[PDB]
Amino acid sequence: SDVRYNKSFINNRLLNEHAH
Repeated sequence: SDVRYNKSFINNRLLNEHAH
């Protein structure tokens, strides 16, 4: 059960580096 910890921690940071 590691869906938010790594599988959607790295994918979430691409939108933060681009938007913010």
